[PDB]
Amino acid sequence: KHKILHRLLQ
Amino acid sequence: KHKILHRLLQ
Amino acid sequence: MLSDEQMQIINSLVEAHHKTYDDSYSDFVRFRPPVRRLSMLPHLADLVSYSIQKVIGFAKMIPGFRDLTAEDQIALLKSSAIEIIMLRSNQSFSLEDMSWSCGGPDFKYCINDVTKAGHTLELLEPLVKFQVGLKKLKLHEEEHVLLMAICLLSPDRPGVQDHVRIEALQDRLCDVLQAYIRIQHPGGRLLYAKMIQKLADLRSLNEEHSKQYRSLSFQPEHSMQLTPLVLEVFGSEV
Amino acid sequence: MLSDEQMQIINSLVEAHHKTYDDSYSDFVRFRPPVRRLSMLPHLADLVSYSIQKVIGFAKMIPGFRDLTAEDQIALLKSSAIEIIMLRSNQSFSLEDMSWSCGGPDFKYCINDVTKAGHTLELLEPLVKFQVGLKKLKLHEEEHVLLMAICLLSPDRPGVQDHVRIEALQDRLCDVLQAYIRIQHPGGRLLYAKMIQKLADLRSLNEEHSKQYRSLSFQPEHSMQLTPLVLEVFGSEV
Ligand SMILES: C[C@H](CCCC(C)(C)O)[C@@H]1CCCC[C@H]2/C(=C/C=C3C[C@@H](O)C(=CCCO)[C@H](O)C3)CCC[C@@]21C
Ligand SMILES: C[C@H](CCCC(C)(C)O)[C@@H]1CCCC[C@H]2/C(=C/C=C3C[C@@H](O)C(=CCCO)[C@H](O)C3)CCC[C@@]21C
Repeated sequence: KHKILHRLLQ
Repeated sequence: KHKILHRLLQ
Repeated sequence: MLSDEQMQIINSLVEAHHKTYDDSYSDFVRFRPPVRRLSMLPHLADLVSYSIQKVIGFAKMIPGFRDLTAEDQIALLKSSAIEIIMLRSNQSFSLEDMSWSCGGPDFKYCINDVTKAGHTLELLEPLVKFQVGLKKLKLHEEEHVLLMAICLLSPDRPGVQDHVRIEALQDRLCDVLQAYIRIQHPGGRLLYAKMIQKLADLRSLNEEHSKQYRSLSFQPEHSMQLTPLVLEVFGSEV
Repeated sequence: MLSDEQMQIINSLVEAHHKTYDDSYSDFVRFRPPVRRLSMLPHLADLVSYSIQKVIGFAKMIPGFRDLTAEDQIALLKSSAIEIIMLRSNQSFSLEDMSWSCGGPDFKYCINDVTKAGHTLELLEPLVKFQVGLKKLKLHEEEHVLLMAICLLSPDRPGVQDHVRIEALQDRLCDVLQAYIRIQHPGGRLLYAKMIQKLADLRSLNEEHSKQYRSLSFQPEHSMQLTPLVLEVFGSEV
């Protein structure tokens, strides 16, 4: 998916 | 595919 | 009078902005240096990526955006990020310089530097007018902040799922912005309409940017200069 | 005697190296500045990405690699790129400094800087020994160059299709390297075995790097610092 977005959003 | 690789290789 | 919740919403939205905005611009010294072909695309893509990160940290501190499903939070950021960057960039922008002034002359982006990052004047004409039109609106920080959270929480963005919940948020914010300008901005009987106009202005700047983004990203020799996060946020993913 | 074709193969492989290697390291001033957490991952990922580009330009000038199907050229670069970078880095590496010296002290990567790009000493121990073991081999430029093209054109790489054609190339190169050291390197009766040993050394340095690459890339807060090209070449694509 949106790996980095998921991560930054927790 | 490997867009940038394809491009750099012509 | 502003209620007790609407004043906490103001205090909390300002806090969010103050955490994710660095008035020293000191983290700029760690971008790829600028050059003045597209000599400016690496430093400027770094700036956009840096910004996207700060926009996510703003959004996560907006009341109840944290509560929205992760799909909704992605879809909102995916379609609103470039508007919220264009919106926040006003803080560095200078009417006198006609350029964003982010520290020393090394981070003084005039209009030439921006054309040297792949973007044509069809985006740069409306954007500079937006910046000075928003600037001249001499907004209070409590309105600049509020307008940002409002542009974010719009339900009319592609691929949002719970329209009624993020509309419930945005309205509650619009209520706070209107009562702020009445009770608190001396002279703003016209202002809330001016601000809501900048929102429509944005969506049309968004259209031109994301169209010119497709031009750059379809060229792998240029998309090579972007960053993993830019490519993810401005990508056409779902 | 070296034949007429094997001497053109030498002249052409050296030309390739001289085009894709900048002994001034001047394009380094346009990487993300280094920091001395992973303070070094952005500048060093930029260096790796910069290198990958120079490795592709080397390969395209190798005789008949241009002739190979694009799938084969991708598969070769995908699995050989990190070895050819480790191989070319010897040029900047210094026995005295125990560090690659790429200009001023800003581009003097000692062993500490490298641990600060996500890589542990399990990769850094064998790599520094490789560098000084290759360095001490005091190779002629015609052997350093030849060894690079040989490591590239190995058919025993995952997902190559025409083994017999790229083997036909690599052998022809091995023939040129052996005749060079006999006819031209005074004292290298042992050397061609030493070089072919560095090749096996590489594959084991490749294994450790690409294992430690999975550690970094599975962390999106770190893979965020990589570059579109790194992620493409060191990715697990097919
Ligand atoms: C053309 C070019 C790159 C497009 C890159 C591509 C290919 C992905 O389209 C940008 C045009 C429009 C976006 C914002 C533009 C600007 C923002 C300026 C800010 C300064 C500061 O006010 C701040 C943060 C500092 C502290 O947070 C803001 O976030 C951003 C002005 C300079 C130009 C760009 C970067
Ligand atoms: C740890 C770290 C990053 C890993 C990044 C990740 C996460 C993708 O693994 C590298 C380790 C092994 C690769 C080469 C290493 C080095 C190369 C040095 C060169 C100097 C010059 O000789 C030259 C080119 C200049 C002109 O072309 C070479 O290409 C590269 C030494 C410094 C360390 C790295 C970069």
